[PDB]
Amino acid sequence: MIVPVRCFSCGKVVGDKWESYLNLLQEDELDEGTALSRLGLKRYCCRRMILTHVDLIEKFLRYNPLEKR
Amino acid sequence: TGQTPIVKANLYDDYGMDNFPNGFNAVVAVISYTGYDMDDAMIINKSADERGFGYGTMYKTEKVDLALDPITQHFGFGNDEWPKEWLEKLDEDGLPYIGTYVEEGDPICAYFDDTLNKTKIKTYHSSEPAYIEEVNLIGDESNKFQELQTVSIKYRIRRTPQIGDKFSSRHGQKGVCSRKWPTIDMPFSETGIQPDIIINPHAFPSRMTIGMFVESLAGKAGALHGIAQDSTPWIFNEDDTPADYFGEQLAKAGYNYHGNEPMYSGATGEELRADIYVGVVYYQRLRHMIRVGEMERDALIGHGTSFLLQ
Amino acid sequence: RSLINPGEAVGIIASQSVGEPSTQMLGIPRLRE
Amino acid sequence: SGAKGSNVNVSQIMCLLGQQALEGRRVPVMVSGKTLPSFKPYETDAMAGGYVKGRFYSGIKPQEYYFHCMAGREGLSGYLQRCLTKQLEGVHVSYDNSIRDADGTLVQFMYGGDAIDITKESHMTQFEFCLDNYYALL
Amino acid sequence: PDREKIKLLTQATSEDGTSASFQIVEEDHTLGNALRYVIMKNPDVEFCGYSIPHPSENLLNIRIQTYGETTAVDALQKGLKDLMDLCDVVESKFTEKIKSM
Amino acid sequence: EWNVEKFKKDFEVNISSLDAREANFDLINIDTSIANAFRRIMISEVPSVAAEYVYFFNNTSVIQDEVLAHRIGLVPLKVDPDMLTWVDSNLPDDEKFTDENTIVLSLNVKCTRNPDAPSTDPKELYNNAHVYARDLKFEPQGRQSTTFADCPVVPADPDILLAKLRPGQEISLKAHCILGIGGDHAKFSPVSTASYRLLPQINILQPIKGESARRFQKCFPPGVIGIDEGSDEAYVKDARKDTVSREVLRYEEFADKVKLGRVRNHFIFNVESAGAMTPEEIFFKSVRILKNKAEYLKNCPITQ
Amino acid sequence: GVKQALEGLFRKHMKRVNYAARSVISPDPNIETNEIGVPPVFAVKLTYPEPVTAYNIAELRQAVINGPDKWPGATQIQNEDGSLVSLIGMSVEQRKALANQLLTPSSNVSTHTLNKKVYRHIKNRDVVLMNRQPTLHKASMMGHKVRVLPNEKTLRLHYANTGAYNADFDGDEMNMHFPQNENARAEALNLANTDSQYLTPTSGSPVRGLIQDHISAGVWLTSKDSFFTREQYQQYIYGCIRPEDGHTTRSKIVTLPPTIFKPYPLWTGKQIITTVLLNVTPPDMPGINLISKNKIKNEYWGKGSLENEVLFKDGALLCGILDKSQYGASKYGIVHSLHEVYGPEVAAKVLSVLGRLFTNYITATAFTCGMDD
Amino acid sequence: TLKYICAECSSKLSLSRTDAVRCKDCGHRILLKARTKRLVQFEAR
Amino acid sequence: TTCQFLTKAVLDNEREQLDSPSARIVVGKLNNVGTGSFDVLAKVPNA
Amino acid sequence: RKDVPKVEGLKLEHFATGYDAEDF
Ligand SMILES: [Zn+2]
Repeated sequence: MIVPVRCFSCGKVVGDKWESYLNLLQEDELDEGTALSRLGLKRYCCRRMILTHVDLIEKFLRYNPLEKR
Repeated sequence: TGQTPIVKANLYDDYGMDNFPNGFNAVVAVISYTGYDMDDAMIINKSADERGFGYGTMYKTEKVDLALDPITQHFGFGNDEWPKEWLEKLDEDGLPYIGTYVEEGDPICAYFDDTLNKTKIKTYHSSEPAYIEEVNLIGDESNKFQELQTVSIKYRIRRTPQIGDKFSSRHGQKGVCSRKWPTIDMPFSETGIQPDIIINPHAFPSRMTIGMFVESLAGKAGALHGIAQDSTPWIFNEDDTPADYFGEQLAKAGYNYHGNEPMYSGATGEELRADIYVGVVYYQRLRHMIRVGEMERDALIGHGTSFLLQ
Repeated sequence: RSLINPGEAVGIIASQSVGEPSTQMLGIPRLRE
Repeated sequence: SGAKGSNVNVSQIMCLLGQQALEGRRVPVMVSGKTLPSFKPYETDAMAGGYVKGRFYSGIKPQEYYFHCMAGREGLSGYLQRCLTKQLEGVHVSYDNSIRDADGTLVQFMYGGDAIDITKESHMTQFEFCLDNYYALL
Repeated sequence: PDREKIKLLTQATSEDGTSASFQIVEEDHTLGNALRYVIMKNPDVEFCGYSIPHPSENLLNIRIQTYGETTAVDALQKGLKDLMDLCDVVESKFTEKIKSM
Repeated sequence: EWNVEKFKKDFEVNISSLDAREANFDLINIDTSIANAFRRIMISEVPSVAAEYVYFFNNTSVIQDEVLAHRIGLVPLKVDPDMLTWVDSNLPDDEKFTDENTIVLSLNVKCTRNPDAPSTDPKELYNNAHVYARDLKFEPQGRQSTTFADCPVVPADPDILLAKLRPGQEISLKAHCILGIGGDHAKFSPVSTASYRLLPQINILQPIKGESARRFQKCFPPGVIGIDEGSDEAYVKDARKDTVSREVLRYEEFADKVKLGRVRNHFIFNVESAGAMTPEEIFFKSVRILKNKAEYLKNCPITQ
Repeated sequence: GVKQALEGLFRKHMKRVNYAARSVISPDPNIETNEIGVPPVFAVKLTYPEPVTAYNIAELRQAVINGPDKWPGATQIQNEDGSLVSLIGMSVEQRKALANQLLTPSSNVSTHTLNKKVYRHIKNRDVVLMNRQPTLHKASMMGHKVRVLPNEKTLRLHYANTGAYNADFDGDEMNMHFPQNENARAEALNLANTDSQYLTPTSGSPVRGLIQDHISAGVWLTSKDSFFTREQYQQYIYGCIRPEDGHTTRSKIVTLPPTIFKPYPLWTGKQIITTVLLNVTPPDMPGINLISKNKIKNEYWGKGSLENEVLFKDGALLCGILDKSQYGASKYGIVHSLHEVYGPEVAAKVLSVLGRLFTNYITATAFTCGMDD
Repeated sequence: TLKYICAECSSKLSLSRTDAVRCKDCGHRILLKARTKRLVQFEAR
Repeated sequence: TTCQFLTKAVLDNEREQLDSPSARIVVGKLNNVGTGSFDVLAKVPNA
Repeated sequence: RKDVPKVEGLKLEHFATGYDAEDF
């Protein structure tokens, strides 16, 4: 669904780094690895957290029974 | 909490399997430490489970139809007759409040039948308590004479990983949850990480699931460098070994070539005898949670235990 | 002091001693004959 | 150590799988004389017959893979005991050491010819043992 | 004073009176290994070790066997008194180095 | 012979880097049993504060009540403890929660539609679409609403996403933040990672000068092996920078000409905070807990 | 027809009994090999009828006060007139009153012979019949000693029982039967128990021994290279031998002198095995004398080693390591040799002691494997 | 405030006794029960 | 063949002595094997 | 059969506790 709060392995807050990661890939045109480094993710456990995040919430939200069309 | 595999065949994307995640990437250590893990039993981290690791939910739907041609049973509550505290679960319409916690015996719906002139209820009965997720009223199979008799109620049953639940890697290595081991009591890595799942080393010599062994050093390499690795069959050769391929990747990152990690004991705190084999493996949580016959009669005769038989 | 004690169901024990290892197996057709 | 596995498993891992035996014989062969569409009709080669030179460490060729799949898959007393137990249930040891049926009819004049409990007849011939532990057993 | 915390296992305590096993509730390796280390520095302590009967039950067992002229109770009391002073040394040196920075 | 004053003579502390969040310090000539004890307390004993009882009034969002409640609990609050007393569990809810035992955080968000030219951004297309940790409004109640005047309750990380909404949906809740320890739930952890690593020892048995010295230098991280000249032997400049990869041992020319060990007395601690307390405060409290644990047993009656 | 009704009635109904329990089995090396870990859920249900007497009036009065929801309590009380009084709906006040009325003399002469009964729960000294289906042989239905383990939801079973039940902890289920009289108790404790079963009657060979980690631990612990300091040595001794749990035979842990005196005092690994026997075997009897062999050939241990020859002289391991061939379910090994000289109770103690020793020794000395092999 | 959401047009329209079980805005025979403002106690675990 | 053996029993006017394990189970009598191979009597002191 | 092609750019990314990526 959404970006998890804290890394499952150690507990480093990762939830505030999802939108910022996409901005580093789009606007800054950086590679996956360098983008994660600038966010402050050096442990491979914290690295995979954001790198491997799917974000199905954006797919899920497109079905809204409260608004027409 | 669905997760995309680091170690995967490229055909996973060709079938868009990311639309339906089947598991999660877990820190798995091939270690015999707790003593509760052995052959068919594996250990899950308490602090991991507390953080929502491998959490699942189960939805069950029920159809409450009033058919058993003249309408007798009507959804709602009858006047003058009303047994105590039923309004806590059901709304004025006799249907339950969507979100309400229900246990076996609690009223799941309310109606009134003129044949008995009494206000009756359809009880909820199951060993597992639930919450109401969806209530849908369906008044079909009629042209102009419309009235509701059919209602569909969906129950949300929360399912945290319990001792007994099966877990398996993508290599046919299934094991029941023997215990939810605390992180303080769990073995801790040099990096400061304690494994999410513990697999016993005595599982591998009989099963010969070496795919999991290469998956461990591939998953670790891909987590560090941030790159998915192809684990499509026959990609590698006898000359081009994956253990050498991801081994080089592990050495380049700053870890041990043979996929090992220096780990410390959670109890004594001292460094363990040798470096423990740790990596990132994609784990799957499996959905699954008196007659005394002639043979038992025979066994009680066998012991010569006549009063036990009596 | 190595003598046996009457009251032992040697009948059941015998059939169990022929039955139980015959699961590991000529074989059962010959034993049936 | 005998902890798990054998030198046979070790040799399949580090050396070779060997000849893939199917129901006592080699690999099944088609009416065309071909063991696989890859091999020549009536091929006089060990590989064609199912002999795998490859090991699990280095990997196995597709022909060897299919042949291993054959041999691997190839591998994948109730009433007899019930008939004996129903007729022997009553048969036991009597207080006169003889083997008697439920109705008192004699089946065996003795349970061997020495009246020894099998769960005791072990160190009864271990004379050196008994000698080294004379005062302990006395 | 709470009596459940420290208990003397009389079924193992010497008639009089150097060897004796003590059972502490809500404790493990944390105090256990630290306490047996300090008790072992005592020249009168002959034998000392700690043992946790089982992880699920909140118990800690510490055995103190001494030579003469000192009971096991005294050896335990000295162990606790020395560990307190040891911690004061650690706390004093850490405060000093914080200022020394 | 070991004395507590003889320990003071040899025991040393070395601070490499002391940041506002993480501190890298060394504990020289101390036992494993003491160094491990501090690390265990700086991850279990150290408590903190955070939501515990989320009281929902409405939740029309896609995110289930249980999940949304759990997420609020996980959000670390920039609240200093000691300001709060410990809650008692035996007395009922009307007596249980007080101005000294509980902190209240409210969340009241309603999503609507906005007119903009259309992929279109959710902040442009809808109003109050994304619910953040900063949307948890602090509500001071009772006897003390002046004690938190110069200390407002704000989440440590405000930009934490809590929920995503579409017009028509609403979230209405009252969260009761209480005092708890990390052993009970991870949502009470104060420090991220408190771990120590032993000082790596590289025992050079042979001089191994020449071009083999340049080969030996590449086996360890850049700032570890230093070479004087072609001769003058091959020394260890900074053995502390070593990763302990054992890369030098997987070469026939060095496998017998070098030994890889450690300094059992020397510990390199690395302590990062979650944000509530400074890494020094977390270590100091760990030493204070070990002392108090030994003190509590000292002034205690030895029963039976 | 009535012929059709009987065909059959004889096979299908000539029988569901009452009072029983079932659960998935979970492994446990901290309980005795003759015990069963009973979840507190079962312990508060599986009551019993304990007749109130002068010797147990104190124990049952508490159970009556405690009631049906506080363990160890009581769900019901049966008067001498034959009537039953349920304690389920009652508050602490009525329960206290009934407890002070348990040992009152019967006014009625027609029931003066009788005494009241208290339907209490299960204690820690009751017998149970453990059953793992199919019950192909009587060893698959043994008597276990109840050990109520707090915060448990599964039946805990020791690894020594795995063989006889042919039960693997792969999500297996076991039946627990709680016999309700002393004659049935005596039978489950002395005939169908779990002790007197070290040697199967099929071949008179052992079916009891340690299985995997313990065997690998023993090869390392009893190796020549394994040395231990005074602190380490004494720890390994108390770690597996606890006098308070009645593991000792001397009421004081006796210790051998070190094998190395100068420069540093050091104990060998084999000396731990000597010390464990020295504290579990009777003091009145002499030490064990056995010349056995190992599964591991001398060639593996280097030049001129005799480490294959297992040598025990006056209860002292002087030569050879210990394999599956010694403390496994293998004939004429150390455990079997101990079983013949000192009996079944001592051999059981040695198995539990060794089982603990290896478990604790492995904690400090883990073991893994790689591909380099 | 009594509510019933239509399955098709998503219109929140409640209807009493002796009324056709159908949405007013569009001819749809399936309705969804809406929620209100209640108090649901939860543990942030 | 329960009814067949029963017919043969009736025609013989047979007396089932209840000495076989099966017969004893049918009539609820204690089996004569093992613990049922003897009787237990209590020694009483008064004449 | 053509062998797989190696990758590109693979520097270090793990150092001591109080040491950053200052050493090139
Ligand atoms: Zn992390």
